[PDB]
Amino acid sequence: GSAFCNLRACELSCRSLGLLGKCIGEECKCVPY
Repeated sequence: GSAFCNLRACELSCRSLGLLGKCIGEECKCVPY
């Protein structure tokens, strides 16, 4: 939102599920790890 998505940054947010972070359609997505 307002600026473009980073994936190291998305990975840091998805770490809280134990997931793997990606960006998809300019929003962070966590996939099961």
